[PDB]
Amino acid sequence: QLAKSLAPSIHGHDYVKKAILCLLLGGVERDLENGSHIRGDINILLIGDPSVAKSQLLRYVLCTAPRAIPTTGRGSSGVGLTAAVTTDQETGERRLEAGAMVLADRGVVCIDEFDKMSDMDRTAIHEVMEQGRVTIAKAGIHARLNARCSVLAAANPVYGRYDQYKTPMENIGLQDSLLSRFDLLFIMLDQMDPEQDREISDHVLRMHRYRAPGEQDGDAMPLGSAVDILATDDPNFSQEDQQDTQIYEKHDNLLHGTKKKKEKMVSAAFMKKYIHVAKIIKPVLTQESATYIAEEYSRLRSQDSMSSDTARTSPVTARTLETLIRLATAHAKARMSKTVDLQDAEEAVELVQYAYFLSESRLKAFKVALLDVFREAHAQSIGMNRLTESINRDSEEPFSSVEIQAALSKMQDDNQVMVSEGIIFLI
Amino acid sequence: SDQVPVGNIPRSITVLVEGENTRIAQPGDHVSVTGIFLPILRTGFRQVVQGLLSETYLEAHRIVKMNKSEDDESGAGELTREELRQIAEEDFYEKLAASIAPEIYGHEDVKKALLLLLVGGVDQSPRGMKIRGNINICLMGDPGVAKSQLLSYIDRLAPRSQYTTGRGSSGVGLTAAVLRDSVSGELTLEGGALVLADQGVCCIDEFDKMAEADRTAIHEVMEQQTISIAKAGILTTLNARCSILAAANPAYGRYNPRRSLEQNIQLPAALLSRFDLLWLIQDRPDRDNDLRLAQHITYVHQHSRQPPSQFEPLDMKLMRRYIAMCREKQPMVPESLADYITAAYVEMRREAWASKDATYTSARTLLAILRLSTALARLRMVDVVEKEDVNEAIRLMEMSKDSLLGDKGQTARTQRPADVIFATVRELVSGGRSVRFSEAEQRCVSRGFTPAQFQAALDEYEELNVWQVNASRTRITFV
Repeated sequence: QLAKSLAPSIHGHDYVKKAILCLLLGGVERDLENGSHIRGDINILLIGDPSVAKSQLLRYVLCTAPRAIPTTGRGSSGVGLTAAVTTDQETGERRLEAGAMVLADRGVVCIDEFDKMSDMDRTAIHEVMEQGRVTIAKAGIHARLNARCSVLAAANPVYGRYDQYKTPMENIGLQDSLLSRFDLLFIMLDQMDPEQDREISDHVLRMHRYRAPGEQDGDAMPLGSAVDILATDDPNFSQEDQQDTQIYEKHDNLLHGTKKKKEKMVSAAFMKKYIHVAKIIKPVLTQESATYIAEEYSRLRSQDSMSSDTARTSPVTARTLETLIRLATAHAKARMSKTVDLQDAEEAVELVQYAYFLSESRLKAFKVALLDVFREAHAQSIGMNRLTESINRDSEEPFSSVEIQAALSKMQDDNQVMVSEGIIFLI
Repeated sequence: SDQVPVGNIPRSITVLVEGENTRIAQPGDHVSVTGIFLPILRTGFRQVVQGLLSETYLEAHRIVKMNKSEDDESGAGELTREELRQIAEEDFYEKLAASIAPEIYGHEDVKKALLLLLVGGVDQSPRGMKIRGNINICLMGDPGVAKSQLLSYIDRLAPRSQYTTGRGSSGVGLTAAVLRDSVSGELTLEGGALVLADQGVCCIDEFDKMAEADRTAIHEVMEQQTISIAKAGILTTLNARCSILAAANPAYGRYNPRRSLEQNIQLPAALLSRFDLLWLIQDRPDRDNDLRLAQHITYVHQHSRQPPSQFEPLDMKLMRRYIAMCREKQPMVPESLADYITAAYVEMRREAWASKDATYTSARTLLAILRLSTALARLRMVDVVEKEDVNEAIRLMEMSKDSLLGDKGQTARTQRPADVIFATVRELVSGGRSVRFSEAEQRCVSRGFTPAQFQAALDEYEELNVWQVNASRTRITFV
């Protein structure tokens, strides 16, 4: 419910809405001697065409986050989010500029155009998820800062126009120590094909009629600037605007979509009074969920070693393993449960794989296969270690070395498979 | 340094030095200044003082020299007597190896070399020159395989070790930071990781990412640990023995056989064989190791220490206070056991001579073997060395060189009950032809060969046409 209610008019992207929802909570701090979590923030990367739909997607995420800090290379200063020693002349005092993410403990910070700021921000982020604390050791200032927030990125390609005939690795324009910290990699494109123009026109007709009764096909959009001031100690919550904490509002069509008719909208006040409550829940990893992690980690790496065309922003190593544990503990915090449920483990399975990519009844069924391999498609070479190239088919059950050795006692007496040496191929 | 809370700002303080303390105190040491705090009366200068200018300062009375741990000039502190039997109640050591990185598990041989790092070797400078010392160790791995657990633990473990990484700041502020001091009219040059880590552990990640100028100064501060500064003017030599702990990274993250072993890491050959132990962290598709990785993390959500298995965690003033008492102990290698180390160096060159793709064995690795001989002799509170300190020293070297490849070097030999019998007959063929059958048995029964197996072994070769016997089987002659 909270995932589909995130983007109002923006429809689609099922795995994207269910991935950033757990990022709002931030997980839980790790209990160790150091006292800091090691990689506990999901780095969401959304790369697309330059200015076509990113102007509205980045605004629907910052508004829902109560502790959101804007970060844009064009409109906001880049040097100052970690350490900046600036001095004046009226006093002559050594001043240090701190970042806005230091005050916010465990939050979400949206960052726009990641490939535009200076290089001093590319090195300070290497200590956020690695150790967990942002230390200061510049200009003789030896101190430690607590800046543990979410690291988001929605940069644009350098040369623009993302192509669909090469590897997407050369389209983000990041260093080796930068793209290796991300998890998913969803690409949102926009094609001028007639099959997609009907879906975009569903929101264009609602935007033209959204104007005031008297500006139809005449005036423009009043939205452009933002003049916000501060007054006295007054609680501007229910006086001017009425945005109370409600579940479902009213059925609207101007800013909601077209196919969405059964689900309403959620006010911005409800998304701010629920994230801080879910942080108190501290679930414990159960036994039924720990075994599922060990059996899925061995099957994802064995099918990614031979890859080379794609799936290289995060190999199936310690990076993907830590994201599954942090996502399993954060998925249960937003469901009101003291323990981790069983369904909390299959959430990241469909997110990482889709973004990248004598013998019981076995001997009785083996006699039927002999009619099609010795009595039909003859080969005269089945048995011993050579049997492994034809025993697969569809039945599993791993065979042992003693079971495949005791089966060689027969066959010869029943005119099936003869014996020889290592790799047999007689009768 | 060790008396600050969580995030603060520096503050200067003026302390006057008079009496016998003058020309003794040097910048960098720790002192305890006590006295009063009263302003001064600036009345005399008719040029600088405009009106009153009642500045305040601090007056010193007695300065006591301290350091890092206790309040005296020492690298570390000491304990009492009842706390010594708790750590010296084992055969050698088994709870300290598991205390390193209690949150993760894996590669126990790598954690063993971390404890034998601050000990070093012999530092006496004999025959005018200065011998080598300080244990060196390099490690290659993608920064993300829980490397912070192996770095944050060793940072708080050593008393003189600051948390410094390859990134987070500029490369000219951690090994070559120049400060233009215009208040006195001098020119100094400091670092950040090798200028304040004397007789400690130098923590640094990503050894192969900085420029060539930052890797050139390591040629002299790693062998004999002598800081050489000579940039036209600054002519000084800083004394700061640092134990290098390199955390390099391969060119393809994990271990991927792409080319030669020397070209796999972007590092010149002058720094490859310079270290002592070369460990490597790889990954193999095995569900046995991954099963334990998903078990210890489960207990972290309940307990903030080690999981309830069989090992127990330690505190802080245990492994460092015990290792500091053996720093003055100088083990002596007798002339009888010294021949075993020289004979082992000859066999150590065979693995490097038949494989030029890996590291090479030269004079740089010769002095590294003698350095590890004192790392184990100081743990038993003795001043002599035994055979146990030699076999265990080369055990970590053979395990480190095998981890740099993709397999383990083993051997295969079948104990044939007739392989050494034919070699004994060869001693009589080169001496004569008509070898007597009764005379050839004078050497077979010396070692302990049963005569019953010799009768069944003659037909194994006579059937295949090797030699020939007579009717009485008393004459044997090599054809």
